[PDB]
Amino acid sequence: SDPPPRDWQLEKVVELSRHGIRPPTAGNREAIEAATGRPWTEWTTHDGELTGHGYAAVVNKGREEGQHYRQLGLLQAGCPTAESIYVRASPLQRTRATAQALVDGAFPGCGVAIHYANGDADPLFQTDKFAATQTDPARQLAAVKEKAGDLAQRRQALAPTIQLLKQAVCQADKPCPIFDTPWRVEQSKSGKTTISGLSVMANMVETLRLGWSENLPLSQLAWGKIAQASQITALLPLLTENYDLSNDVLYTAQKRGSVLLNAMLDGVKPEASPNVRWLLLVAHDTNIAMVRTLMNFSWQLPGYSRGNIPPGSSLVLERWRDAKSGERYLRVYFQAQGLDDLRRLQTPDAQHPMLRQEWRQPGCRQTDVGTLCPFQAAITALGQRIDRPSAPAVAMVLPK
Amino acid sequence: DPPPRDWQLEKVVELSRHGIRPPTAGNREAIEAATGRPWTEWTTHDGELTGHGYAAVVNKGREEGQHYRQLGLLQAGCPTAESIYVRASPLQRTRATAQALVDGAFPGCGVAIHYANGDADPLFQTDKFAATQTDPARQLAAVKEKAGDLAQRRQALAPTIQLLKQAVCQADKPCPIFDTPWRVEQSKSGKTTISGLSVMANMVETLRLGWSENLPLSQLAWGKIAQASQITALLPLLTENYDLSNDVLYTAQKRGSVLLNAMLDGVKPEASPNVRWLLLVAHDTNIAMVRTLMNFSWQLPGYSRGNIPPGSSLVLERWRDAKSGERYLRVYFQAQGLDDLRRLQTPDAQHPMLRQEWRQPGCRQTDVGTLCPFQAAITALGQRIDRPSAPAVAMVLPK
Amino acid sequence: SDPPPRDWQLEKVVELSRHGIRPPTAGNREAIEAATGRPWTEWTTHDGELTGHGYAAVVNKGREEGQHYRQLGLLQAGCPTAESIYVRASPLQRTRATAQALVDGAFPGCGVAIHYANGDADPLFQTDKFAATQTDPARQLAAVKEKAGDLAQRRQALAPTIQLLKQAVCQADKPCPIFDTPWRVEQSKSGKTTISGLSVMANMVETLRLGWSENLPLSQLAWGKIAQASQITALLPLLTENYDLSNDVLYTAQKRGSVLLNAMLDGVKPEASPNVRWLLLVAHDTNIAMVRTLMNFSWQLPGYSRGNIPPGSSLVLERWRDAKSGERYLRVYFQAQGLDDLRRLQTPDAQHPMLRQEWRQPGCRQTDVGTLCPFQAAITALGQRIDRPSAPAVAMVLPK
Amino acid sequence: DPPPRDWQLEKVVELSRHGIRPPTAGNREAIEAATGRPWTEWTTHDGELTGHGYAAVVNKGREEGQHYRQLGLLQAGCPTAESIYVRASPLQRTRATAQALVDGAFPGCGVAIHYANGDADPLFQTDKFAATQTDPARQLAAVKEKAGDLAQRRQALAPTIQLLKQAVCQADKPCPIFDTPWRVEQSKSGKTTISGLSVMANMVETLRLGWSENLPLSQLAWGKIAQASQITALLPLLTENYDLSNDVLYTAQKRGSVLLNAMLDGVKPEASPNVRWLLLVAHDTNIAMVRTLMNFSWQLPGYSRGNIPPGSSLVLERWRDAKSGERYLRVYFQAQGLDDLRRLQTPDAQHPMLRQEWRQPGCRQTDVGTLCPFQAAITALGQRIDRPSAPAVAMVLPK
Ligand SMILES: [Mg+2]
Ligand code: NA
Ligand code: NA
Ligand code: NA
Ligand code: NA
Ligand code: NA
Repeated sequence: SDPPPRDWQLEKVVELSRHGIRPPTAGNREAIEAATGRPWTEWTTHDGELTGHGYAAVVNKGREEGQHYRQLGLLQAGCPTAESIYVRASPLQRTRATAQALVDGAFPGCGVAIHYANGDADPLFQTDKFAATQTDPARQLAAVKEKAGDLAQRRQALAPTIQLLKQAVCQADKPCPIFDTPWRVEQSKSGKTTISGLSVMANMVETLRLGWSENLPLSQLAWGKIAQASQITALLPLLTENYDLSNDVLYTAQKRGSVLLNAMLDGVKPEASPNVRWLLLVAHDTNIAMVRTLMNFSWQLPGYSRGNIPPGSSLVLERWRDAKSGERYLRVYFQAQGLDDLRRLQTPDAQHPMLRQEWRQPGCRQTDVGTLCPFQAAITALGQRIDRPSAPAVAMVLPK
Repeated sequence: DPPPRDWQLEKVVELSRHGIRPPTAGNREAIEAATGRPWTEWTTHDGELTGHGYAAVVNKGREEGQHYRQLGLLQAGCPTAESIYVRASPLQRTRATAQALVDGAFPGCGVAIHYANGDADPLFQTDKFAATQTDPARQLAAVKEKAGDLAQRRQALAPTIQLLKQAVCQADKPCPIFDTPWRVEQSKSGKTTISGLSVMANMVETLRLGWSENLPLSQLAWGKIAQASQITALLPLLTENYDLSNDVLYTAQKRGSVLLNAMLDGVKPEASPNVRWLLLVAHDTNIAMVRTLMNFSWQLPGYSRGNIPPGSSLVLERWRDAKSGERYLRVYFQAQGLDDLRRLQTPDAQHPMLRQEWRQPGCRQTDVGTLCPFQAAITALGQRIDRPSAPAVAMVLPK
Repeated sequence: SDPPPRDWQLEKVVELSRHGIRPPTAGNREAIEAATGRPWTEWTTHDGELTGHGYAAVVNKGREEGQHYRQLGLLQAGCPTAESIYVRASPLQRTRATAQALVDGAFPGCGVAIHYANGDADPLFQTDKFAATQTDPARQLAAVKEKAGDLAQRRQALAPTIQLLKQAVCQADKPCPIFDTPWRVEQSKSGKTTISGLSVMANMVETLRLGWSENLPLSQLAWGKIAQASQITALLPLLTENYDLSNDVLYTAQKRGSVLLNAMLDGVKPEASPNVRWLLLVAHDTNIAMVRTLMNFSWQLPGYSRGNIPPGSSLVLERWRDAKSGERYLRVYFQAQGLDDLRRLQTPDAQHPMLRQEWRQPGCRQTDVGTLCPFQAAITALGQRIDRPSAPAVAMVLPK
Repeated sequence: DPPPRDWQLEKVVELSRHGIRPPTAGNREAIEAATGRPWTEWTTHDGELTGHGYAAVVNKGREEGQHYRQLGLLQAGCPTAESIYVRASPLQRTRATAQALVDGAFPGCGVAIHYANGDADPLFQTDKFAATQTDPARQLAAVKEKAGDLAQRRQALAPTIQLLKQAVCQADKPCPIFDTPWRVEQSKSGKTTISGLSVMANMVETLRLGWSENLPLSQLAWGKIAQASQITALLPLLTENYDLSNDVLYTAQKRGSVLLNAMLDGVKPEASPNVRWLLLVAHDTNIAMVRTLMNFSWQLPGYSRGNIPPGSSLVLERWRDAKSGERYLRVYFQAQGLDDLRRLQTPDAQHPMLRQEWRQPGCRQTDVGTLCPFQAAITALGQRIDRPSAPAVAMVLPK
């Protein structure tokens, strides 16, 4: 490495990470097995929990990240103190274990603890469980229908991708129910709004992507039908489509993601509590999608479709200072590993770097540390779509 | 006086312990009763392979794959059916460890592992098969005979017991286990244990595993243990318990002969399956019985005599000198150190695996390690095998 | 450690180190053996070369120093580049080997090279070998006599210390010539000005101090007569006195030290060549004494007399920046290890820290990183006594 | 089946190599002639102990002192006349290494070392004493007999020779040594060498020492060598040369018997001097002859068979079980790894010394290592000693 930058100084990191690789959730399994009329692989990890390979991949990212932040002088050599980091994970096993993996890698052998809510609902993450942040089913129905438009036309436009999925998952000369169902907007008794057909197809594509990333034997991924990363990439358009029509619907993102984006923007400002160098939040792709929608931030990384959120990927806000003037800037980016890098447990070292895309707007400047945006203007732009009634203050430090 | 050599590695037979787990459900009940307090609940289910445990096993498997490619045992790239066969005990923790090993050794290659359909593999769960079960009266006598004066044994380990008590007992509260005399105990199903000692051994294994896991110190032993040397100081209790259980010769003969026999058969030419690397993944109890039958033990840095760390393994290597055509066996045990496990250090050139080799007269020092004339080595290693307890198994399972 | 400072940023280090522990020089030995009428211990190291124990002690300081500068974010993690450091050593073996020891410690296993002049004279260090920087014997005679004043009175005032030295080094009922010689100003045929009696006594005290620091057996240090560090400390007043009347004479320091102080002050300024994070110069106590005299900087560290310069000790200038404004400051200090720490090869970790004294003047402020002085005013004050004709520009990067 | 034990370490006898040196003057002449080019001039005089070498030895001695205090062999604080006696070969490099060891082991204690007044110590410079010199005709025959077909030996090491040539030869220039057939050569004073091989061995030792020294890569092998594995790959040439010189049994018997005899006598009770630790500091040639008489060799991570790194040592430990009163011998060789030396890594719990133990039938694994019944061990270790070449020496020198 070259010596660390002096003219630019990193002050604060706020990071929102997805959990690492998991098998399908119990609900996902029910759906995909019904959709294809056959059982899918049972993994060595319990459905919905972080797999060992998932933990290992997250450690690899955390290790390179900790080295990077020591190199830049944000963190101390050796083990951290309370001033170094605060980790808040969604209370699910998969997110707690992912949070452990990140600090396990970033601070080798340091026994760094994580924090999570006592109950099974954290108001930053399980926003459908709190009055201020719940959607109204009637509004969500309208919103999804408005964005979806002609669903027959969307289904026809995805026909080639649907065909690739069918080839991978359907048994020769057997019923494959899901490919016969027309795409329509449906609501559950709890008022969750999904698209018939597409939503379960999206569950299938995520499961295949996760199985690829896991390094499952090919015989156990899609019955030997998928053998290269490009074949996963070709399926991802269905997942993007489902996201466009669920988590990335503005109404839904405003109701269910405003509290988290608000917490993140406040967290990157000076005078944040807790007073730490790195605030690390670990949650779900749902949360990341809603936040990036409110940010109006879109990405497309090599080997992935638009907006894809891989396991152990993260959205980062960094506050930087021009040391020649004290003027503050924000850097905003999304990072992930590629499909084969995850499968191979490749460390994201200098030669196989993380995939990354930075947000920008007029007035941002390209520096040796990344794209830096005047701080207040960046905060204002990123926060425009926040629904204030849906963004109550949350104490970041869990009482614990 | 070594002759001209052209060393070629022909076959590896490896018996690995599973990686790091939290206490088993049974362990937890015993240790929580023994100390009168709850112990940390890990993010991994009791008895399963932890994420950190998986990561540490990947690291070992990655360097091992590189090594055996460098030696020409394994071809470049992904393996074939002739490269490797992996058989794991059917428990989640052993299945998951088997996966981690080939995940590291053959990056991104989707290498499968194999395990029994039921809850019992006749190589590993040997107490579930008549031919390989101990007789209760014979086992009781063997354990009594080896234990001798247990009051003296307990008094001899007093400093170690005190260190354990300091770590796990609450000030000004009862701590039941430390008040129990050590006595032989035998269950209705025939399992012989030592009262006091055996539960203390469970406690020490739990603390060693929690250290190796990189648990926060507050959740390891309530902040009382902060360095690896404090774990090392407790391990004599684990060695003592092993001496009086898995390492009792009679027990090892009944419950371990089938596995050692299978390993010695696997390392000979014409083995089924025909693979360059036979990888077996099981439990410390299995390794302990096997090494006892071999009359082989070890002492590695930071560990007590015969300690079997998570992800450690016993290895048999068959070597040929391509010039003379003579064949040799190399036998060793390998593990990572305490801090290396805690830190997820990959075992590279600067941080090598800890290793000790077996030898007997006739063995020679070579550029590839201690190599022993093959026939004499297999014969010597099999001398303690109890023939009626060694039925031949099919190594390749159904699928 | 706590996280590195953000409001204060270290930009540049310029360091002038003494060589590490050596046996007496060949000249020293001749003098001290004549002075006491007996042979002194022959060390395992050649006279005047860096001892192995000396190298080890210097490595210990370099190792903690490299860790410190990575912690503060001046240096990169891992091995350095050309931008990290430039090391220029006096061409003597003792100074080359000391320079190697410092980077050996600071950058473990990195094979960092050092630089030194092809000949046996470097114009920053062997200043008596270059026309612009040589003293005139007639002026030096006047200068030493002026400062020395009544030498009989100085000798009488040091009588208790002289007695302690006699006790350590003189044989019972044998001639010890040096203690009979009156103190007078003398000049050699080359025009070097020394004080008779005192100068050789100072040679003796340095040799004893170095033998203590070396961990020589007590039987080989002063024939068993010195057994604790306090006994070395008690002798050091003679060394301070000799320094006051040689290297610390203003005239001499101006002629022979201006070129080096000038190079050092220019080196800590922005726009210095070479463009490096750390300029490390390795030379002799003579050079350090002249420089601190020109700086008007005096120190007294625990266990040492005023101005003492221990083996492997150094004078440091650091340029710091207030990251809230870009305003620049200078920190100036002298550092060493204590006598027992050197003898024991103690690493100067957090629990046995380097002994240090900082320079200051009105306007300096105490910060969490040390005493910081407004940069231009500090440069001006430190440079007041430079004799400009004696301070020619020197290319810092050796052609080489 | 171990009995109750209370292990007490009673005596250590240690034979250490000197630490890192540059090439000797003689080495430099040979290697510069062999490659037709000047080699780096170090800041240390040819053949002397380097500053880095001193520092690395201090590190080892520091951890060793701590260890032997922890075991109760050495009292707390500074030693007494009964704690240690240090005898070094009279060369600067060995005297300086002896100092470094006690400098580390007993911080700030002014511990003295001892050496012969002349240029020859009868334990170490054995060729300078009639009883312990080889006969020229017998030595020539022994070396010829072991060497056999040297053309085959040279052809067998061709890949290694090529790696050396790539590191040290200038492109498009003559490199004399690589064009010489390997032949037995005997000087007028009786010294037997192998043409080609012996100078290549000098080159490999120089490169290994330069690596260990932390020389800039540009000054090591003109930038051609950048990692430890490249040094490891060259070491077979050093092993080959040792096999045909210091490790020839006849040679070792004549020139090594006096030293092994003194070591075995020193490790027995009632030794003179009465000290807890007898420390001898000499040369790789001495260690090689001693281990050959012991029929003991090793292979440590990153090193070829029997390699003797700078600051490495052979150790004999006499242990007593305080319960039974039985006595045991433990025998091992220890060294630091290549990167550890280069980096001046202290050998702490996380970076332990590399070690291999000797054993024979009857030895047992214990909590303090491989321990061998004392009388049987000393007898077995002394079996190859040539009695006429083993006069008794006074261990304590005049001063
Ligand atoms: Mg290390
Ligand atoms: Na840093
Ligand atoms: Na689209
Ligand atoms: Na659990
Ligand atoms: Na004075
Ligand atoms: Na030299």
